[PDB]
Amino acid sequence: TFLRWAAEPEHDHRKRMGLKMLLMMGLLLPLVYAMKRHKWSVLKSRKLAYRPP
Amino acid sequence: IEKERDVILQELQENDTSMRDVVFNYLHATAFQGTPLAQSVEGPSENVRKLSRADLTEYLSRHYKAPRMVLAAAGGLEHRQLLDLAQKHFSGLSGTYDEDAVPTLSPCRFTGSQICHREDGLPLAHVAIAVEGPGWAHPDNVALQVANAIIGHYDCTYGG
Repeated sequence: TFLRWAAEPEHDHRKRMGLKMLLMMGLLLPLVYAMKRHKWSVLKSRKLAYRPP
Repeated sequence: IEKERDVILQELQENDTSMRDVVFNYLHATAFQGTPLAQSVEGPSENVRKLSRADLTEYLSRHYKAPRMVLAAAGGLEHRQLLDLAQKHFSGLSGTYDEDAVPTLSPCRFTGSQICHREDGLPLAHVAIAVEGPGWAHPDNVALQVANAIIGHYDCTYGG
């Protein structure tokens, strides 16, 4: 246990950032994914037709 | 009825070239989707072909009622002269109607949308953008007529 601290003293502080990340990334990913399918929504819903003379 | 049927189909072909009228008709189609206001005054060529005398007598016997109508004039006459003729002639109108013969107008659903009729063969590009308006009676119509007037209007013939 001591040596794992020696070779990786950042261990105990590593994960706390690992925790902060997944909570933020748990939020930003869907929200950004909404703005995407908000702006692209025009195109996923558009329609077309062909009215020659 | 059958003559003017052919005439009006000839008019639509002419109005197919009046690019200005097309845009507003496309415009109302999109602002006011799913409502009557999306319709044109002239309506589709189909109904023009698929119409009857009966459809009209229904339309006339329903809508043309004295309460919804107005006589009015202006110029070198007098009000009192107009009444003596209204009673003489217009006293015979159907001033009444059944319990639910006359419809009423609900508000219509504006919506935000775009219509892009691509035709590169034609040399110029008509455009029309707009939003939802107040209505007739809403008082802020006055202020907006100014705001439009600030922007004004232009053709390539104005010498300013």
